[PDB]
Amino acid sequence: EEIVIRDDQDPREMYLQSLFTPGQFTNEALCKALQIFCRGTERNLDLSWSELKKEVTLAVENELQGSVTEYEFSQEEFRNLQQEFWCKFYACCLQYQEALSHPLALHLNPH
Amino acid sequence: IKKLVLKNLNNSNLFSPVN
Amino acid sequence: LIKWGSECLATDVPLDTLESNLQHLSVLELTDSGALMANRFVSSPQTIVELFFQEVARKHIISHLFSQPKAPLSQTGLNWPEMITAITSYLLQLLWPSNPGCLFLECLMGNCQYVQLQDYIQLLHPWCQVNVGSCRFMLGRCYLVTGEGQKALECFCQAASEVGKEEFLDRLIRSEDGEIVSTPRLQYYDKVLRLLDVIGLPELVIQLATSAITEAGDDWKSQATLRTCIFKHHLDLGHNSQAYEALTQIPDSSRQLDCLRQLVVVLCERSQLQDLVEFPYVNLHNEVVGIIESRARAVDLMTHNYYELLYAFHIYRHNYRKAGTVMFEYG
Amino acid sequence: AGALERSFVELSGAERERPRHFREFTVCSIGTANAVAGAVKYSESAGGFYYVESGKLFSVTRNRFIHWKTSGDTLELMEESLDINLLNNAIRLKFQNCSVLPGGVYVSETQNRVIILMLTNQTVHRLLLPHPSRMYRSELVVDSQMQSIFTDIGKVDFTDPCNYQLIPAVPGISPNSTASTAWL
Amino acid sequence: AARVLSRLADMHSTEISLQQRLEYIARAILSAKSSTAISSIAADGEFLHELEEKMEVARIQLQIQETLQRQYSHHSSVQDAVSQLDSELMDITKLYGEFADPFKLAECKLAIIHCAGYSDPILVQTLWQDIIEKELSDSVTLSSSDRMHALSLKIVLLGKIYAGTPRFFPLDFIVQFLEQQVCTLNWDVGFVIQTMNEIGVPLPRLLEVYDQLFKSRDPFWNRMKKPLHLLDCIHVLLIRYVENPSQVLNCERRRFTNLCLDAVCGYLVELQSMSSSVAVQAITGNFKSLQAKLERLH
Amino acid sequence: ASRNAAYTVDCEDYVHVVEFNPFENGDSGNLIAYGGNNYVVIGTCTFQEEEADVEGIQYKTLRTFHHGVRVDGIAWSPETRLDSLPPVIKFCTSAADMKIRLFTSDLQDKNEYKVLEGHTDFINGLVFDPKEGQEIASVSDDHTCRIWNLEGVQTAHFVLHSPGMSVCWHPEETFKLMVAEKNGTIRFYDLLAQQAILSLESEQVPLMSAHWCLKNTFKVGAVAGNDWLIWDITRSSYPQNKRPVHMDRACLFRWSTISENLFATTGYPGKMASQFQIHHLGHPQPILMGSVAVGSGLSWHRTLPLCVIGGDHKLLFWVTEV
Repeated sequence: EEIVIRDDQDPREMYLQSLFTPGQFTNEALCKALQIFCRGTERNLDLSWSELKKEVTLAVENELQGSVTEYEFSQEEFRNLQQEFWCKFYACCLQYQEALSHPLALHLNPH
Repeated sequence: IKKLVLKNLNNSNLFSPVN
Repeated sequence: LIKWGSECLATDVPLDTLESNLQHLSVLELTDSGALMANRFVSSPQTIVELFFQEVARKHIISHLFSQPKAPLSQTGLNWPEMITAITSYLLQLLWPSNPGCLFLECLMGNCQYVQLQDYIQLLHPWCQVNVGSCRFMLGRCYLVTGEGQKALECFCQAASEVGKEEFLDRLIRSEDGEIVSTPRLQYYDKVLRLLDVIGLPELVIQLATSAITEAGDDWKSQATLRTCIFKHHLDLGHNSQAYEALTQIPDSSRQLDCLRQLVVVLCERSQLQDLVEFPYVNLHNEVVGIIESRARAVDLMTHNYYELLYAFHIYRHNYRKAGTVMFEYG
Repeated sequence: AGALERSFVELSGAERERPRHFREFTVCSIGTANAVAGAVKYSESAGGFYYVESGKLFSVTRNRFIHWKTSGDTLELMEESLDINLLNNAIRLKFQNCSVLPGGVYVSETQNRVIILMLTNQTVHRLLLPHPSRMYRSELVVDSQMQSIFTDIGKVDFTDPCNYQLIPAVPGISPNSTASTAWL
Repeated sequence: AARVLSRLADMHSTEISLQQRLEYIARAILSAKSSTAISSIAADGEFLHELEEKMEVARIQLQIQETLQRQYSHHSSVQDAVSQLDSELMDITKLYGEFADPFKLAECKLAIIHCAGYSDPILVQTLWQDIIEKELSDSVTLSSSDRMHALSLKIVLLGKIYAGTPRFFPLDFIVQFLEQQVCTLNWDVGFVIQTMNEIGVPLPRLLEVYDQLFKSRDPFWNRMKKPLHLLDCIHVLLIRYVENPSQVLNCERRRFTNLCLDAVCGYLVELQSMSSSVAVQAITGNFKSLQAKLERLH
Repeated sequence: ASRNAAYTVDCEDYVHVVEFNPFENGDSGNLIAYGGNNYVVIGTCTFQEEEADVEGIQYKTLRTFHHGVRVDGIAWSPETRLDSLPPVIKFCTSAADMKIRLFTSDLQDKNEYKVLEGHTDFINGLVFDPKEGQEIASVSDDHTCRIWNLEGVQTAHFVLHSPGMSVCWHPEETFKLMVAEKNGTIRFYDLLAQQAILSLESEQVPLMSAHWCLKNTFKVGAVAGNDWLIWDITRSSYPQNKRPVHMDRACLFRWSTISENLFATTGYPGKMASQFQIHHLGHPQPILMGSVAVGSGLSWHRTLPLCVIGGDHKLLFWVTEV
């Protein structure tokens, strides 16, 4: 539900590892988080992993750029805003991975 | 005329009805 | 390391970058691997362990499991609990850090996974003491395909210590031609010299063939072809005095006729006419004189100073009597 | 071998592919346009089927199966395979002015056709597809990608009275029953 | 008759309405070739080039409009464009800018630039690739022997115009590209040698090209698994010289028999550095058989 | 087409790396350093573009230092000067024996240097303390960046997520270091907190070389796979300008010493020659293209729009428009 990030680490690296690590998430969860975080119209996001990372990071960068309202700021305030705007994406992916992990039946082959 | 002149700038939309 | 290989992504490598790498790997005779072309219509990135399963390990695991079948194959059913457990168990054995077949590293090299192949060899090297020559050779293949080719030569000179020990190195040296007269290291050095000329890094062809001449101290056949190859690469560039010595080491007294016939032409056609004159060479004193005399007796006397060149040559070769006859014919 | 297998582990099939393209087909159930849109939300549900030759080392149905998911007006269907990838396997069937019954999907094999029997709150349906041993003519596949039984479904008439039927209001469905069973 | 055949070949030539007035071009050509054969006046042969130049532009406009019918006949303004590529003589500028780019007829863009004149190295090299790859394209329905013969006829015809002007005939590039096509298509090793021989390219200058193309050690021959190919070309070229020595001038031939022995010694040093496969053994035999004929040509 | 070199100089051995002196400390501004299979050479280059009584070029050797190993990389100290009595030549090199050599010379007949040891495969990149000259940063295939003092002690280090391929020290904020990694990441590190600051991505693997624009410190530039890549740190973690550059892959990058829109890049050694290009952010193309026999290294003259590349027994030089 939350990621530990050290003070020798960039928060964008840690979240872009976890979001794209094999079998944490589905493309079906990530694309739903992306469509709704972008507050979008009906984009059919038929994307690969190496396409999808770019639209995900650029969506977070456009929202983060949308938050810097003054002309002078600290590297501490930047790392805090970076970590908020990534957690705010990650928890959205997790809620769409819940809603796609939910169980509907068993299937068995006796052959 | 044998001479050729490229002019991409203004063309007529081939795929389209005429105004 | 098996967690990391099961999480680490394979690269989106182009077909152009794969068919070129395959035509750089056939240079070693290693591979019936033409089947790699059949399946790359995939809609997803794989991990380096998934890539290894689909294009190598599954082909071996299913050969092994049906090698000695406990009932006729038209009467064996598939039992999922025994099948999946045995397939994953043999994939773990084919990923084990001490496995002497090198097939995982060969899959990464064959599929151009040359960053992940440095990081995997580096996570392995401080504590595993198996496949060490195979790992320095395949790290040398990384350093070639990243352009770090002088590190690659040192990694091949390291891996050369371990030929005659590791099935991948002792596989790399194999042939259908049966003149088993050379050393396993000279077979390995030829396989790497083929690669360095098929890439075209002539420094490393010159340096490695010099390092091969010490482990090739008798054979005469391979000495004559390798020294002809050193002579050629020096002369292709401009190393006319290094070409010279690599050539005077040629034991094949027929090749030392033809190698001069390249050198004298290339020195004339670069106008490097002093290199051509001081020149101790061995053997072909008569043939150079016959080429200059036949050229002098065919050309116009006021267009090319061939008689004064031939005089200067006969004087400097302390043959004043032939210098005199040449100047008298000229007058 | 085996042991006694005292526990199992779940692995996801969390594929890193582009989102599997569910080919959507509108089942325009003739006559349902008189329905009152007080739609009964049931639950969602899923299910599956196995070929009778799927366990055999030399079968064109070896390691193949069929599975489905249901929500609202919609039924989703795929064929899957551990052996060779299945082109055009993904489909979606969408029942106008109806709602699907949870578990109201049944599959029957025959030596010529796969037959799928489907139930909504107002219409029953019979879909028919080729069996793989009528598509393919060989104990040798050479193709590194196969076509699914679902590939050719764009040639089926979903308004044919041999395939679709409006459920008669007498005897009539017991109100809000999901439960059914269908067979050949 | 020419001043009324012009008034059936001005406004009036493919038809540019599309099909009856190509008979008027071909018949005006027949009438002007009949005029000049009965009465060889300047002007009735000057008007003949006007008609045979109009005849290739006419065929390019036919290649355009039928390709709109054959590809795009479900678009509304193809009826407009068909009625336009009907009624008038369109120049190379109209044919490219108004039709072949808006419809994107790559086949017809290649057809237009084959006709659109010639001008110095980079564009000259593109146009020689365009001419080769059009004749490779439009011959796809025929066998390798017939496609060799068609490409030979094209490159021998245009080579007999441009080989007299070495800004417009980039011999060295045409030889490399034709051999890279032969190496791909699996045509004869005698092919590019025959084509350059039948243009009339001086055989010593033809050798200077294959000599430098081999010395390039181009990764193409290696990437096509034929790393020997240009030595087989040099063998066929030098055997063709040896068994017809009239292909070198009776003063130059002695200079050339040196250069051929000097080069054959070079290629035999090269070959005897290679791994001794049956091909390297056979070609070492072929070049020593060639040496053992050149040693009698002097 | 290629441009011929404007100027050429010949050597005792092959050249594998070459770098000009970037510093303005006491008449040292025209010094050049280069490395071969056995040695490092120090000399000077005057050009007709700086001294009006010179036709073309005056090259001059000052000292060869023979140390019996290849030279793989070179970095200058800011302490280097010719105005002093004696002069001070101070620099370091990397070499095939996985070690750093610190040289300090008064231009007497000497062959004296200090060795620093502890990297565990080859060393791709070196940079001094750009201001006081008292430390050296170093990157290697051993997955480390390492800081070292003149006493030869490792003073700090950072672990990387691939081989370290490039390193740059900030000249004013001298507590900030840039590193670039074979995985395609470029990171910034703080030397006083001993922590990471931020990172950038190439989209491309391998990354082969990166450089920091010391005429506009918001600009980063690199090569990876077949492209050159340029970022602006005030905007995005991805390359604001990206272009395919070399067919045979791309190897080195250098920003111009004098212009924050001018830079150069090399390909790999293509069978007989390395290809190179000069690029300008105002242009859709390279402005200069070049080709060199086993062409090696890449550097820029301290004051001229002039670049240098080594190779087969030579240094070769090109002048460009701006």
